[PDB]
Amino acid sequence: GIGTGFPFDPHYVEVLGERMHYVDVGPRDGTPVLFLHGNPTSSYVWRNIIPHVAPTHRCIAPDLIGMGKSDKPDLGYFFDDHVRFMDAFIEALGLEEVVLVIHDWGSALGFHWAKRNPERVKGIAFMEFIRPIPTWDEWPEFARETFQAFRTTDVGRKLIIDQNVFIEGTLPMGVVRPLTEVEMDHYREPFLNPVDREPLWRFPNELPIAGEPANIVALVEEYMDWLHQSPVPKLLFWGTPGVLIPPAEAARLAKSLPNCKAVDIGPGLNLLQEDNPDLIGSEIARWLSTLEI
Ligand SMILES: [Cl-]
Repeated sequence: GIGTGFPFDPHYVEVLGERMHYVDVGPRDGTPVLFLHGNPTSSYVWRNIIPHVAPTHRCIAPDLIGMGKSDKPDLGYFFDDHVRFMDAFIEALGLEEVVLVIHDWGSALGFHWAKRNPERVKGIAFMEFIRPIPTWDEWPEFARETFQAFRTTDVGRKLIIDQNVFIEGTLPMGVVRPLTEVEMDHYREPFLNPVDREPLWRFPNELPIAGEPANIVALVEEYMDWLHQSPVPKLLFWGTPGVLIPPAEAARLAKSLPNCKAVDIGPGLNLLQEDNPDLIGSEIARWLSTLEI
C-alpha cells in the first residue's frame, strides 16, 4: 500500500530571517532535483515519489514558508511572499542548475522562477499546475461554489481558517483514493492552531480565476507564454478527471509545449502524488536519465 511515513531527516536553513525546513536526500554531486509542493500540503506530499529518484539524484523538497516544518512569520502569505522566500531559499542552498518537480502553487513558484532564470533549469516535471482559469465555467463544477466562497473574507475565512475546511474537506476531495487517518494527521500537523491557517486561505484567493486577481493572472499568463516557447525539457503528469488540468487540456499541452512528454497516471484529481506515487516517481527517474544533467 501507499506509504504513510515521513522518514526524512530534517534540514533547516535561515532564509530572510526565518527558518525553512527541507528534505535533502540522494547523492551530493550531480544536478539536484527541487520538489515544490502547493496548498495545503508540504514536503510530505512527495514522500512516496522521492524514493524513486533519490537513488540516482539529489532530492531537495522544502516546506513553503508558513507550511510544513517551516517557520510561521506574520505575513499575508501572498504569492509574492512565497516568491521572495523561495528565491532566497534557492540561493541559501547555493543551488546553481536544477531540475524542477512541481505541483499546484509549487508550480507557479517553479515556472515563475524558471522563466526568470531559464539558464538554471534543466527540466521541469509538473502536474496539476497553476494556469489561468478563464471563467468559473472552467473550474470543476463539483468544487465551484466552495472555491467561490473561499475567495471572500467572511465565508472564506470562516471555512478555511475557523473550520479548517481546506485540510478536512478540500484535501480529501483532491485525492481519488481514501486518505488514512495517519496521512490526515501528517497534513493537519502544521495547522492545529487556526491562526496558522493564513496561507491556506490566501492561496485560493490568489488563484487566477475569471481574471482575478489581475496581477496573478498576468504573471501566470507570462510563464505559460514562456512554457509554450521554451525548449526546456518537460514532463507532464495528468489524471482523470483532474482538477486544474482536465485530460483534454493535458493532451493539448503535451503536443503544444515544446519537448514535452505526458504521462497518464490513471484516476486522479489534484494531489496526483497520492493516487499514483510509484508511476510518478519511476517516470521522473526514467526521464531524468534522458536529460543532459
Ligand atoms: Cl489554492
